[PDB]
Amino acid sequence: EIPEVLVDPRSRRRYVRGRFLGKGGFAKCFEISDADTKEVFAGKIVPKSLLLKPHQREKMSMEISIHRSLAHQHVVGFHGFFEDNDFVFVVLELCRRRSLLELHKRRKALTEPEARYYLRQIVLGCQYLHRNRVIHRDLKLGNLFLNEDLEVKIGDFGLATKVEYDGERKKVLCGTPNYIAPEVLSKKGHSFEVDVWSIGCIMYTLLVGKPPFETSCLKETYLRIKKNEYSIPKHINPVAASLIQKMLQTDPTARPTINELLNDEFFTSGYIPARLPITCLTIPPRFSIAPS
Ligand SMILES: C=CCn1c(=O)c2cnc(Nc3ccc(N4CCN(C)CC4)cc3)nc2n1-c1cccc(C(C)(C)O)n1
Ligand SMILES: [Zn+2]
Repeated sequence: EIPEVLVDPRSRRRYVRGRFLGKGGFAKCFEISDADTKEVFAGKIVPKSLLLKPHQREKMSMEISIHRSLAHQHVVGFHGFFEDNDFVFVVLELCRRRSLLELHKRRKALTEPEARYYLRQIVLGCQYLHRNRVIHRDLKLGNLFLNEDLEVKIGDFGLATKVEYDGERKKVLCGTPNYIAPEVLSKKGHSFEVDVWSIGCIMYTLLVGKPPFETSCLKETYLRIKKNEYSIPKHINPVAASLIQKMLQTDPTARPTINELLNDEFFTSGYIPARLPITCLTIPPRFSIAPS
């Protein structure tokens, strides 16, 4: 049973357990608030009872050690971690506007400048991660959180990995990513190109309003990722569709690096709003010059 109040004995801090946010893996997420500073955060509470096997305990440590080394405007802030007899608690930045998945749920297909707006911040954050030699490996709508200003914050570093040397090919991804890259499925080894693939899939879902490889059978969805079986609707811009085609290639050595993306015609030749109206959560924005 999760405690009503959580206390860290090294930093001397008390966080009051509040609203249930979401359930991921073993973890339960609750909005927690510091007794003294009156600051609210997102709290990831994992039960030790489900961390008895050292393999699962090591995963949690790897996830924390990776997340704590990350400081960026487009990454979910890390404020700490602590533990007790039965639980592991992680203290992270709380984004009150939830995640792009909620936005996708209500809004489905988004306007082209809205996608250009978010994709820029998803890339900027991922650029930071790749500069620090971190592969997220599970980039999806549900872990791209939005703060009050609707700026993207990447979170959920459970499937993340640090690249220890030049040209390293990770042979094992223990876990199941949402936008799983073909090299993961075919077990040929993988590197940074798996994140560009996820970004390509995310781009498709924001512009089209459904995932590129969604089938009833997830195993038949995997067959499609392998065969490169997708079709971009013809109502989608030929510049945006050309970027999706670049990012969704079975050959990882052919996908643009996280650094070349902001320099694609899709970004450089299109309107990228400086900020989005909070109405865009509910209503599609028109982006007009003046109001009649
Ligand atoms: C702490 C675990 C990972 N995580 C974060 O780092 C994070 C940061 N901000 C947020 N914000 C947030 C706020 C509210 C809500 N909900 C409000 C209640 N609704 C019923 C559903 C949506 C939702 C989010 N939420 C955050 N996280 C979060 C919270 C719930 C579920 C999940 C997943 C599904 C990725 O495990 N992640
Ligand atoms: Zn394993």
